[PDB]
Amino acid sequence: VRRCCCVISGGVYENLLFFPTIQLIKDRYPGVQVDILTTERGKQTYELNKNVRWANVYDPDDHWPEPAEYTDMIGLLKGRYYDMVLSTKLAGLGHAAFLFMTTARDRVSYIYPNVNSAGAGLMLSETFTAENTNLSELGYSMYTQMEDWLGRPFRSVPRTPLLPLRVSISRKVKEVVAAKYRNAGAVTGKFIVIHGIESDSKASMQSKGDADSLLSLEKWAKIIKGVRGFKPVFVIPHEKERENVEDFVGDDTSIVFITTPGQLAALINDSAGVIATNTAAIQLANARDKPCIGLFSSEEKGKLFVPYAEEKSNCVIIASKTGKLADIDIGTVKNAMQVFE
Amino acid sequence: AVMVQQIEGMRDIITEKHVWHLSDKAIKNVYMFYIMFTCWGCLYFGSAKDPFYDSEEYRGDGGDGTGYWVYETVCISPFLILLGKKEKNLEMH
Amino acid sequence: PPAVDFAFVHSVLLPDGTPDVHWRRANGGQKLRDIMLDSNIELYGPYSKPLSNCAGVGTCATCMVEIVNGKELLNPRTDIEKEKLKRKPKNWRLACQTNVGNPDSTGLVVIQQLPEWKAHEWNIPKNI
Amino acid sequence: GLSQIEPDINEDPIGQFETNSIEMEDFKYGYYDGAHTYYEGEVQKGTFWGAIADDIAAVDQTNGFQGLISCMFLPAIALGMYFDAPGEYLFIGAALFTVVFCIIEMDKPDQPHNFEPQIYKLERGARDKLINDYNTMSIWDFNDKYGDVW
Ligand code: FES
Repeated sequence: VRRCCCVISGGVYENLLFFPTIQLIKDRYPGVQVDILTTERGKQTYELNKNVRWANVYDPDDHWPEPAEYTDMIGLLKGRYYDMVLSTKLAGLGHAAFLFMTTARDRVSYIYPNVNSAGAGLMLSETFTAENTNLSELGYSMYTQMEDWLGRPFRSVPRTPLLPLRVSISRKVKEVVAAKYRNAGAVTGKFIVIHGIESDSKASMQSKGDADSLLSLEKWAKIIKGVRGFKPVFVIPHEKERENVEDFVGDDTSIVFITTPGQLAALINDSAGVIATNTAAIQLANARDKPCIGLFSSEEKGKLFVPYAEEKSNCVIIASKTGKLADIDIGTVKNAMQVFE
Repeated sequence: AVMVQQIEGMRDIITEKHVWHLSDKAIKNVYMFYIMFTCWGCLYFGSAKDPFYDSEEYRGDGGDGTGYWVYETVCISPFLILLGKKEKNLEMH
Repeated sequence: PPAVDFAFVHSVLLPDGTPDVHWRRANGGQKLRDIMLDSNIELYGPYSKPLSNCAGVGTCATCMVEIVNGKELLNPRTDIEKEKLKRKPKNWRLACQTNVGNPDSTGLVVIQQLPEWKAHEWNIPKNI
Repeated sequence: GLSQIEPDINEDPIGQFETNSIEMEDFKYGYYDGAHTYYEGEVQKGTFWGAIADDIAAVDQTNGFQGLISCMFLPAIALGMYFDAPGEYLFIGAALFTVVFCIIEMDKPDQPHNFEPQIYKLERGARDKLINDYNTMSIWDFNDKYGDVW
């Protein structure tokens, strides 16, 4: 192939965990101008790839788009003259016709388990029947079928990971996030991000399969009071939480407003510690070898969204014994003191 | 021109009724003068210091004069920073 | 008897420069407007004239009173107090929409009347 | 505008219909709307001719001759009627004025805002189309960054 589309979906998290797949594609073939037809909140993540070209905004999980927009994007994918598609939109017929209408040599897609994929094989080169209908619920991998097809053994080794999730930040986002946390009470070396706050916003980068992923503030106040301050900078998804956070943990605590995942990764790269709950902050921390702890609502979701915790030797994964994200708030403090210094 | 009209209700009316018209030739002449004014302005104000489409605000960022230069620019400068990022990763970040 | 202890700090300071506390006794919780009117303390201010206020329903933002030490026995903001005032320090409630509880009630709510036209800020200790 | 980073999506799409203005709670009347600004005392002179000719001089690329003919053109057509009725002379003279203006508008200055957007890199003063007839500089291919510094 020479040009490769990607019709992925989900938002911030699911677009982030596709970076191993795109690096796999660019490792399989020498030169691939990769394009992404994703949803808004997903294009922003594609500042952090250094392997992509266009990254347009479509929201393929709309199912009922404007025919002007639908035909515009169909003709766009046609006029870019792709050779592979690799949807992972998780739909069969209807969307299979949307991939077929694109002049593509190798239409690759995911498929509903239900009857909704009645005729997807008539248009696709690969089937990839899936699980749970909510693929992000599958966890961090989410693409093992797409990966174990991409670069199957035909001449050489697959090499499906390349040191998973090598995100990369630019210097301008680094400078503006540095000015952000310096306008806060933080120094570039000794500070710690948070990125877990009770909110109602899509900028917290949670998931499509996790509901009780974001932790409360009074429980977060007890967590952060249990630990001596290494200047924890708070990462709110919206300014309305700022006056809430100052009302809960105190006026002295410094809050940084980050909604762009590129700005978030620029914050991670300068941070020396991460106390994230199940958001994209955990994976951006595991990228660039930063020390996380990674709270979770269950050991199942913790193993699913962090299977490689035994490979970085810093992300001491934490969960809750019961559900509903009611964790201990005691031993997490102990191994936080262990790992952050 | 002057007419007295009787009406039962209110009063008498002293209508005047100056029926006139600009005329066929004068209408052509005002078309002529306005087209000549359009010529004069199209040339002169065309030769004026258009302050917006001269500076580094329009002509700097893109500034071709299209309406897609904004969108293709903010679709290209992501690609340019991504290419520079790949060049940075080519030489060990 | 079950007596709720109001204070009703006036907005105008005395010529001494110290606030004046009046300590109205009125029993039970029905409505803070009806309590401040039955017990005869200045609630409205210049809106105390007859038709200069809505007289209890909540359509005007006139009987607003800053209440501190009052997280104990109140009704929550009834979405008229949350809407008819929108950008306030959140200690300010409308007396005729709020309610200090039920007859069997004791407490020490201190309610600075006329928060508009005041000189002091009250420096409430930060919550949580 | 530029937006080197990707901008932040607004979580509050304010409304399909109501405007994007601030509410009256935060509106400082008088100063914003100009209803209580303009205290006379900071104003300046230039009574209607020291500020018209100033504005004409502010926006003008007309030289001595081109410009004089521009000032005398519309008075010539205005006196094409109410003084005489030449006819085709007016249109022939107007075409002559247009053509001589366009020949004059092949200006000796080239004013690099005239050129393509791809030209704006740096150092574009060393580029001199102003004097160099038959430039012969293959930089308008616009597919590779040639070093035109010579
Ligand atoms: S009197 Fe109108 S709000 Fe209470």
